[PDB]
Amino acid sequence: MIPGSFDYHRPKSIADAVALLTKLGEDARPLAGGHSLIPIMKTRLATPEHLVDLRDIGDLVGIREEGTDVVIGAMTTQHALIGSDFLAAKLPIIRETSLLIADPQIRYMGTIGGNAANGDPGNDMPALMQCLGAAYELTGPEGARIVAARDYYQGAYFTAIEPGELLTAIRIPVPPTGHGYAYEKLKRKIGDYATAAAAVVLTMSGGKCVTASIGLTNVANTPLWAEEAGKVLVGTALDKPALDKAVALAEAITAPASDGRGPAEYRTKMAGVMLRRAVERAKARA
Amino acid sequence: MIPGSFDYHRPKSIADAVALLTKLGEDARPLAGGHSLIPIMKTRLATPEHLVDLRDIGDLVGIREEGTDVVIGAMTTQHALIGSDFLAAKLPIIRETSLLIADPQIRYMGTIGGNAANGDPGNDMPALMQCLGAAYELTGPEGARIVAARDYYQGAYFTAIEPGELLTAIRIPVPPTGHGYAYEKLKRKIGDYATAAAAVVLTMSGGKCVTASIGLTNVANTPLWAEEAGKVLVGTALDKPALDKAVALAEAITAPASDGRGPAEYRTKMAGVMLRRAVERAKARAK
Amino acid sequence: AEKLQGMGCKRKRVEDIRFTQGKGNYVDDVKLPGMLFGDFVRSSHAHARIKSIDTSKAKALPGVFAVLTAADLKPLNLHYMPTLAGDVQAVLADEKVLFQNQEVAFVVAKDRYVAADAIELVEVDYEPLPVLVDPFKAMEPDAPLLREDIKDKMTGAHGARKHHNHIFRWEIGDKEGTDATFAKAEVVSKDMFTYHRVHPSPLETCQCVASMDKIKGELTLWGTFQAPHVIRTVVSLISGLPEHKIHVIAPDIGGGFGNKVGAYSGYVCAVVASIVLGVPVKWVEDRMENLSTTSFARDYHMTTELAATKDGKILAMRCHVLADHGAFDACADPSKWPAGFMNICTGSYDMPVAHLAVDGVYTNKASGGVAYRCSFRVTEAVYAIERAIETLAQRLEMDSADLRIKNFIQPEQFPYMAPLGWEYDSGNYPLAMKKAMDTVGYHQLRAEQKAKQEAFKRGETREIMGIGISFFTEIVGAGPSKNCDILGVSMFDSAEIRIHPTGSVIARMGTKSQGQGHETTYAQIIATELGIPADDIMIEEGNTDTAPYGLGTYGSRSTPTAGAATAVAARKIKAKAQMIAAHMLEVHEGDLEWDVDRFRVKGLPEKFKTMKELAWASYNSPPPNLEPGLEAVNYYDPPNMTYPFGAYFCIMDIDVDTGVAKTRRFYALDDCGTRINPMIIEGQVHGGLTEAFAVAMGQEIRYDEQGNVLGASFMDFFLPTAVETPKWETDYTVTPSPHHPIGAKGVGESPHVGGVPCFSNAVNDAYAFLNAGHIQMPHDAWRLWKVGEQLGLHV
Amino acid sequence: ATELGIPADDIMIEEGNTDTAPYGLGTYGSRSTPTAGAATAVAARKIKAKAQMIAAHMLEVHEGDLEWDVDRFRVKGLPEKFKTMKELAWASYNSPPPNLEPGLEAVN
Amino acid sequence: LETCQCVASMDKIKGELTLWGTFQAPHVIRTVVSLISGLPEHKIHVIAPDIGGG
Amino acid sequence: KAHIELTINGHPVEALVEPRTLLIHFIREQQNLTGAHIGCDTSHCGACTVDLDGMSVKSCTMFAVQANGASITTIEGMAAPDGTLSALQEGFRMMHGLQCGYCTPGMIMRSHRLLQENPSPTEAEIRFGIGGNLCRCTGYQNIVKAIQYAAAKINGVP
Amino acid sequence: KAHIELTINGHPVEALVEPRTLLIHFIREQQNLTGAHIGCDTSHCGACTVDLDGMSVKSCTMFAVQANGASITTIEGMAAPDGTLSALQEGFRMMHGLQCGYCTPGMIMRSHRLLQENPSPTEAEIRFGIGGNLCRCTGYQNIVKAIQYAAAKINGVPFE
Ligand SMILES: Cc1cc2nc3c(=O)[nH]c(=O)nc-3n(C[C@H](O)[C@H](O)[C@H](O)COP(=O)(O)OP(=O)(O)OC[C@H]3O[C@@H](n4cnc5c(N)ncnc54)[C@H](O)[C@@H]3O)c2cc1C
Ligand SMILES: Cc1cc2nc3c(=O)[nH]c(=O)nc-3n(C[C@H](O)[C@H](O)[C@H](O)COP(=O)(O)OP(=O)(O)OC[C@H]3O[C@@H](n4cnc5c(N)ncnc54)[C@H](O)[C@@H]3O)c2cc1C
Ligand SMILES: Nc1ccn([C@@H]2O[C@H](COP(=O)(O)OP(=O)(O)OC[C@H]3Oc4nc5nc(N)nc(O)c5nc4C(S)=C3S)[C@@H](O)[C@H]2O)c(=O)n1
Ligand code: FES
Ligand code: FES
Ligand code: FES
Ligand code: FES
Repeated sequence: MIPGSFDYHRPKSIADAVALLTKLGEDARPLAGGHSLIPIMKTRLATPEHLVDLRDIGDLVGIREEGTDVVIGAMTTQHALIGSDFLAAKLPIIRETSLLIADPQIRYMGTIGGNAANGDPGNDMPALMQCLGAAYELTGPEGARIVAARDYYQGAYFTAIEPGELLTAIRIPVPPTGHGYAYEKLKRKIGDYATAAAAVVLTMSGGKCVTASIGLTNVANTPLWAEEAGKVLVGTALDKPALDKAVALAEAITAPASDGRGPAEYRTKMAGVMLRRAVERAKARA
Repeated sequence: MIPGSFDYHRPKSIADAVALLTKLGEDARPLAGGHSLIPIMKTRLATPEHLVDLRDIGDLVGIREEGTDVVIGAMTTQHALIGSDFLAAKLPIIRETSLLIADPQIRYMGTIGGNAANGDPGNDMPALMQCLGAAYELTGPEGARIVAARDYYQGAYFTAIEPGELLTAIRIPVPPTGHGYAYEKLKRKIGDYATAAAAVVLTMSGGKCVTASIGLTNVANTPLWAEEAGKVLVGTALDKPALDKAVALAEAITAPASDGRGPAEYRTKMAGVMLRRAVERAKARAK
Repeated sequence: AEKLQGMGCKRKRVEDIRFTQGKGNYVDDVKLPGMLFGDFVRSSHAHARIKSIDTSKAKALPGVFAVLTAADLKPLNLHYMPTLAGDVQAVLADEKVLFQNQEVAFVVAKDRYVAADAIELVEVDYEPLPVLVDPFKAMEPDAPLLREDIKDKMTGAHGARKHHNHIFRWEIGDKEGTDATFAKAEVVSKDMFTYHRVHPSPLETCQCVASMDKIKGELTLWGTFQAPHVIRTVVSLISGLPEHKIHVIAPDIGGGFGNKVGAYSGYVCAVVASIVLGVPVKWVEDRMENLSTTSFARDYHMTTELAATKDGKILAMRCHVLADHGAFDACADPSKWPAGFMNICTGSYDMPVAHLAVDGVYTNKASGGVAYRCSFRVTEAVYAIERAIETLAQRLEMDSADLRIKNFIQPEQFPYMAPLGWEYDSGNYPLAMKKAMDTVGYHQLRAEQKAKQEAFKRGETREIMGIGISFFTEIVGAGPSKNCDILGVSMFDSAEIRIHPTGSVIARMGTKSQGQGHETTYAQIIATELGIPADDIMIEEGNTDTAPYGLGTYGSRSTPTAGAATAVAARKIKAKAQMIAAHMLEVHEGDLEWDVDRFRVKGLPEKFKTMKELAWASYNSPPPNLEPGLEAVNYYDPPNMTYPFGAYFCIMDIDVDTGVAKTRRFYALDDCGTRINPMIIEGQVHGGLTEAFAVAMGQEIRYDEQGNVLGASFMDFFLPTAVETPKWETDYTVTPSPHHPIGAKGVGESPHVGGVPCFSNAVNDAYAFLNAGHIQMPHDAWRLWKVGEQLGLHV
Repeated sequence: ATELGIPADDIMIEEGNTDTAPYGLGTYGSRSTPTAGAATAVAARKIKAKAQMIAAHMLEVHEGDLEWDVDRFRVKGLPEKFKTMKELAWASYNSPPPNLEPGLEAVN
Repeated sequence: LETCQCVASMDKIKGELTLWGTFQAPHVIRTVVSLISGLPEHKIHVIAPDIGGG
Repeated sequence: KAHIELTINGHPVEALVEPRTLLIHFIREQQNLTGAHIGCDTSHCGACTVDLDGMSVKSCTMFAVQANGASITTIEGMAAPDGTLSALQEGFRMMHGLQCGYCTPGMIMRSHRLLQENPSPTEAEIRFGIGGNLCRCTGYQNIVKAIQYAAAKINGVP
Repeated sequence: KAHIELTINGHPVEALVEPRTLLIHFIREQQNLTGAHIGCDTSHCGACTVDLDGMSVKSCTMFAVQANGASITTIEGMAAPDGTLSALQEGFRMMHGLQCGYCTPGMIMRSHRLLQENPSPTEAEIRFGIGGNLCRCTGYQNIVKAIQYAAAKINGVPFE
């Protein structure tokens, strides 16, 4: 319950926060909503010497459309994502997913950037951002760069970010008007990380699937983008034979943990059932 | 019980205390042992805006032999007076009187200068100082001066001190070796101010009184030096007819209050009884 | 009439005023001058010798005042403490650790933040020993010797002591008769039902504030105690302080659920530390330590058999249990009952003969067993019989409702001597079963279920429907002095009631609420007895200096014991009031009759004295034959237990492809005799059914092969939220207890006792048409997925 | 202590908290010994009478066969058969005679 | 040597008065305070602690 | 130690805190506002819920330094200045929405924000809307009643 | 407010006080050393007596600012660390030198100093020596006995 001692900073700008993180090095961590970091400080699994709170940086908060993308600041809270009627109109999967994350209190504090950056395979946003083909904007001492969500995760708490960088924004391509979408999660209770979950976006024309993308949550040590499973839906009527193929291809890439949610063979099969159910709801929406 | 608020000062020297009392005017009082001032602040009889505490001024405490006098600093405590071997040798009446003042706690704090300056006719030291013919050394913004104890007291809380002055020391001529002395106090209980008390110092040679001096406590709005009463003892054997004349001359200058200690007339008579008894003890001691 | 709020009223709770405003006073709210905070260095190992503890770095940390180890306690003979089960438990580990997270040292610091720092600086050197976690292996010849302090090596069952890991063997019932029945019965129905390890997990953890006043030589001990007087007596016996100088205070308690009966190491260490330091010491455990180091519940492996005729008459029951007690036997029970009241396991049925045997074993786990609304192992007894009824019914090809109805103990049979020794007080089972079946539309549910099964076989649905039945007989109110005691103190309880001159009342009882509403409901009993409004009555519990001695709140005993005492003490006051009335009215006491709130003169009803008038007269004009004042005490030794009962029905739908089960309907009929406060009873039922749902459908504490405790935090331990928790439909019948002064039985544990078999029976029943056999709890989604996987449902 | 044969040091006395102390009229008129001192003796004699009943039950004699010796009841003629007050206080909790309430207390 | 004194504490949340005081007859004081305050006796907790002479 | 200044239940607060001090401990220990409770060590239970700048926050999952500048309401702040209970406090009592009382501060503080988010919620909205708060005693059914009772009272005020 | 640093019962103390705060009130109200008592408003009773730089002082007749830099012992500071009572505290109990207890802290603190001033006092010296301390309960006779008992304990030989 009790964390180790640390020094606490409130930088006023992205530039200042990056300067601090760079100077302080490995012993400093950004502090966003604190609802993954503070819990692991309380267990002393994390014992940073410095916390760099991002609270006073207004440029990190916000939702805007820019070109063919929606750009969401890293400090935008889950509660704000749910509340955004502009996001609901453009990217309605985000509200659906966010309502499946944690509980009201946690959603008031937890941020989209923190959910993306944290590195726990339990987080729901990473696979959704892989499904949507989102890009993460990072700023550090050497300047800006972009890392695809699909390329950001290497393992539990291992990600493509470098020393002294902040994830400043998430850039999400806006799906076509009329697209289908779904996030389908299996969990033990409110607040629980998924036994398995699937994110789907797809478009249809003339009764046939034109595009499909699939993410899978918490059925490996990272989120997964189920590339082949999405591809096999394209050109089909999203009928039983097509879904059986997609389920096979998605199950094949899983490598779940065996924990209180059940053994790895169950979770693999649940990835497939979530996928089936998500594709069906997305089809109907399309 | 609760005094009004004030600012507190701790001057480091006499000169700094005097300057402060001069600057701040009558809203400032010197604080010595506090055992008359703090009780009247607590009843809001006194409401000074400043207290000038003399405690850090080491110069004000002491008992010194100088010339033919003993000089006692104003901040010297009753307890210190009692404990002085030197005073017990040269001025034994001081211990005797001090042991009739107040109580142990009060005597730890209360000072000779505060007893002498205070101006309450109930204080014991004033009339002892008049008996002894002491001189008070005062330092003010206008410099030093001396006022005889016999000239220092004009009324209840009305003394010869002027604005900005401190009483710094009491200068007491050392009486002859072998002198008699006594301080005889009538009081209702330990710590009570006298119904009446008498201080006596006298000398004898060959069955006859050579010198005598009498002070009377708390039987007028001031201490009293009973000048004529002492003079009429000189040349006599200090027997009952000699004392009758002294008593008459002492009683005649009293003007007591009527309070819980009894009516004025009773207190005048007790001044006479105390005088008789003090003279008898002093005669026995005289030596 | 408006003001009375007596028995039967849905009186709103007096506790709520302070609790809704944050003005309850729970242990961690206590702040005393100079108070320090203590907490433990705990074992990383399940089984190991302690070679060394280095505390020097911790002691040297600014703000640390003491670091206790067993070496400091041994001289005081406090390195072990006694348990309610007649074993001992290690306070601080001495030569070895025996469960993961066991206490090894106790750091005392300026506050909890410094204490936590200082715990991390203590270095323990361990020497690993082989871990024992499977109770089925505990009495094998090569099983590790756990309890070196009390046992020598004994590798079999035929030596002059039992096997070293065998705690006890307890048997009851007619072994020869039962074996003869099973040797010739037409049907023998046998299963091994495991009641998995779970935990009561009250929302407030265990905690105390010890304050030894060294100047006075008096100890004050605030704490989370369900039985504060018992704790006083135990602290006296072990510390050597006399009882009149030990002031135990159980203030408001944030739920207990059986977790707060016994003593824990933290209480002993806080007290020792306070005695050493002369200042108060607070100890508050965190959740992970609560779940992994304080009383677990259940952990019974029950080999359960029924003998029957083919037509469905039950002839006998034979049950043997393997009980996993963890490393120390700390199971709270009356002293003569090492398996509690597990011998209520013949349930609601009239059987001629039965036999029960229970073996307790040590393993490298936390201690406990009796906790979490068990009524002293009644949860296990009821699960055994109500599951066995269902598996028998399957084997007979009978409907299990019909099987129960063919076997129920009939109303005219009460008081009914059951074949394992308990004499049930009263019951009307056929009426309650009928009311329940009619309300849920039972025969129609069965036809609906049959059609859904046919649809499943045709490929038309992936859902299956189960109908769970639990018809149970509880036993609560421990208990008669002949056979019920806690460490030699007979299991009575008590009430003291004092009426003030102006007619208000202070009353205290020997129980202790942890949320059950006693402060409201005891006043309702008095209000009806005396005609004094309930709001004119103050109820207090839990301060051992002031309350009459009692045995505490557990085993749903408050209403049977202290509720009885309350009524009997009030009836003493009434009798004295009658004598005062007779004196005032100048009549014979026999000429008077009670009428609500006054005594009237028979056949001159104009002439009367009210209870308020009589209270004043007791002070103002006391009759010369009598003492002044108006008060009474009763210490109530019950003649028997009370035996409430219930009929619970669960309709459950299960998605075979995910394993996800969803309760459709849950109907709970409870009969606890006279109902003091229907609103409070209903809340007790809602809470107990939610626990039953949690235990049956998800909750567990597990150990791996290395002895690591698994799932002992809210990341994994299933506590339902408002989203998961079903809606509850409740109902009742009223069958008073004939021996109780107001006819009231206990009820608070009934919902859990009955509810777990109801849920588990529903799940088992859903899969019965597929021949799944007995499905072991919990029935979470992965486990139900495995059931279906193994039946070939997924291909 | 004299009434019950329990040392004075094993007895805690309290007064002045109206929630806990039995109702009384207070201390003035030098009344404490005449009134509450009387009540104290009478209440202690009620406990003694109950203790005598417990002793008779435990020793399997009549109450009239018992005699009090400072802090214990002995059987007349058989002084080796006795129960101390301390023993009887435990028995009142541990083995209450079937016609008596558990515990050992009184008010006057 | 100790003068007369008290500490009154009305708990407005609970509707209960606690009254510490220099009372030779605390139960009498309770019953008096009930009669003049209209609070019932079970809600008036009078406490006479150590008293420095009466 | 960091100097903070904030508002709690309408009153200014200033304090010096270690950055690691959790908000729940600053509230209970330094401020002596012991209504808010701790029920867990992993951020699940919600017993520590306070209303902070228009949000329901689990105060065991925030440091006191993060609350610098904030306006916080705890359960002690819910009754009106004349002592009258809030509609929620009254509804929890009327509907028997508590037993041991340990979750009750948190449940009421969450529910205070819930009924600002949605003044007229359905039962499914209530249950979901209190998903971050655990209760061991009640089985939630009467808590839903309590919230519905409070909504009706609030919706009648104007 | 004024800043003061002093020693009380052997422990360092640092505080802020108003100049007009009486020492008795600083001790009782700010330091929570509530053994010292107030029995009067005119400096007669001595119930407020503490030992201050080797003197017996009526702490109701001194401002806390005057005690800056002082060493004070109050009744709480008299018992040994091993729990054993001082000679005086034991003698007061043994000789029944207290009843209500209200004067006792100031009587013991004065007597602590008395016995340093005069370790073997006569009865008349004892009575005079506690003349600044009033008791209402005892009539003083058993107080004199208590102080004699303590002196004889300290001296290892009785006197009167
Ligand atoms: C009880 C509970 C249940 C939960 N349930 C779920 C759930 O169902 N699904 C789900 O997805 N989440 C769940 N969460 C996690 C929650 O969503 C967290 O808010 C999230 O994981 C982290 O976001 P945060 O803003 O709180 O980040 P923090 O906790 O502040 O930080 C998390 C990590 O990310 C780093 N970080 C944060 N922001 C940046 C940045 N901009 N650039 C670089 N590094 C950064 C931090 O340094 C830290 O290492 C749950 C949490 C709790 C306490
Ligand atoms: C209970 C009790 C009983 C007592 N009994 C007696 C008694 O029997 N006989 C008796 O004689 N006294 C008695 N006293 C009075 C006591 O002796 C006081 O100590 C004394 O009157 C004043 O001396 P102090 O040092 O305490 O002066 P303070 O109280 O500090 O000062 C008294 C007054 O003198 C002024 N002052 C002090 N020192 C100086 C100085 N150097 N120069 C100029 N002005 C100064 C102050 O400003 C104030 O106006 C009693 C006191 C008490 C509390
Ligand atoms: N015939 C009856 C029976 C009971 N009641 C009311 O119901 C309440 C529960 O009474 P009872 O059934 O006698 O049970 P106890 O009070 O002895 O409670 C113990 C029981 O309480 C249970 N319910 C709990 N509920 C809360 N909130 N907290 C716990 O710790 C609880 N622990 C569990 C466990 S475990 C146990 S053993 C009391 O207010 C009583 O007046 C009544 O109105 N009529
Ligand atoms: S204490 Fe459990 S969420 Fe805060
Ligand atoms: S009322 Fe007990 S935890 Fe909710
Ligand atoms: S209080 Fe009486 S002398 Fe100080
Ligand atoms: S003991 Fe009571 S005033 Fe002295």
